[PDB]
Amino acid sequence: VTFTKRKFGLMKKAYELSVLCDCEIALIIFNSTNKLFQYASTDMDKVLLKYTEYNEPHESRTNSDIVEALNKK
Amino acid sequence: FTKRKFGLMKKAYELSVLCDCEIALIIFNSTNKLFQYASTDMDKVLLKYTEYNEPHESRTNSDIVEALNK
Amino acid sequence: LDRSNDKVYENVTGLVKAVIEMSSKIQPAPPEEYVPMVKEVGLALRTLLATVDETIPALPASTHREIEMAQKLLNSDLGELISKMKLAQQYVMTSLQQEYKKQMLTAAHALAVDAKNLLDVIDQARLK
Repeated sequence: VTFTKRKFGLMKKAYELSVLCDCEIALIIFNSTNKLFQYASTDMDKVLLKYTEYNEPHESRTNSDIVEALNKK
Repeated sequence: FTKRKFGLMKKAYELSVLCDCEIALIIFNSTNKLFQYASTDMDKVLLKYTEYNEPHESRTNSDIVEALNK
Repeated sequence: LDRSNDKVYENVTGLVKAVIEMSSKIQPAPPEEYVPMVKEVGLALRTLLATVDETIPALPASTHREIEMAQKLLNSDLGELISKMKLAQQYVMTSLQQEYKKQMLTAAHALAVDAKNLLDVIDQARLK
């Protein structure tokens, strides 16, 4: 309904970011009924294999972090 | 870039709560510096992905550009 | 053509899958196709190390650093496996395709060995 619209708008902006700032992006979406929707700017498997090799800290955000951030403007 | 990054995560959160979805987001920047997002927990979402053998909608850059021209 | 209610499609697809599955185990193994296989190795390794990270503090201190070293040995084992996979892809149809297929299988052997030792080291830490 509006899920298909908001899902595609997410994949579109991820693609824009991958080209504008030269990034590798993977996107995994499970819906309420546990169907899989996925987007990758290059190859999903390559991005995920490159993800596991990363034994190192980095920025990690979650819904809790996002909700707090939007509660101070 | 940093605005584009937070804007993408902010939009991934909005889809998570407005449509009840578990979402993982993995970003490598131009120097292979890692940034990530998970609506609930990255460990469980990826775990859920590993056990998914079934068919699904999978899209790449070529799919987006084709759709963008309608 | 909606397939939500087609059992014939379900069984035919299931039949085709078993044939493809059988052919992939008999007839190896185009590099570039290695990438999802090694990915699932790296994913299953991550959940194990994160399981250990949250488990170590419940174990005695005298075993902390013997466990942390077997972790790093498994990390090097993975990066080592990834190095050989990329070499096998570079030589898809050359004299050394078989050479790096063997070296991947050596790094696979080392992953099983150094994970079993990680298990044995933790089993020892439990004995209190």
